[PDB]
Amino acid sequence: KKAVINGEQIRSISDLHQTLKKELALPEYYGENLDALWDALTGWVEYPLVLEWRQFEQSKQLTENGAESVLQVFREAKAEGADITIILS
Amino acid sequence: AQVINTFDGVADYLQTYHKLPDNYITKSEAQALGWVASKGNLADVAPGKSIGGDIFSNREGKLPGKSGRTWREADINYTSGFRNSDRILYSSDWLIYKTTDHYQTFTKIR
Repeated sequence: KKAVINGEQIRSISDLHQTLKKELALPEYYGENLDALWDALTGWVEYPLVLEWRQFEQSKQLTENGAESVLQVFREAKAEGADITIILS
Repeated sequence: AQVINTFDGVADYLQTYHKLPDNYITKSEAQALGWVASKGNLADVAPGKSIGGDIFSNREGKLPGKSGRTWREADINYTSGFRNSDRILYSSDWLIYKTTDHYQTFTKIR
């Protein structure tokens, strides 16, 4: 329903997927990768969903293009029809 | 009406008929029938059905890409309840891969 990401606390691409695993109540088998995220956002997660990504820039640093690629999946899922609200702060 | 949802049964079917078995429906269709993923009610609203056929964007690039080639995926071994971590991956030129660890790793089967 509601998911929060505290950017300043993300040290790796791993921290991010695991933070998402918890914040979105993903399946234990969650693949912790872009494809697994997409499949979870469109065949598992509950809606409506509100994702609040704080300190995005900071988290972008310690993850390379990872954060941006994760954000992209959320954006496409939304364009796909998923009721997702993204708050980039 | 005899469901085909195993890795080999589906692969054989994709290669022999170039389409998924009849027991498959896309996410949009399932939803059109009242499916709600978070409820894990697919079997309730669509008995004997499994999600399959949607375009697969191969976002990690682990599957072999090629201009003109589009990938699609389908659920394998699914019966009822919440979706598992098994998928079959097939290309427009009929290459077949599979994953059992939620898209972490893949194995070419055809």
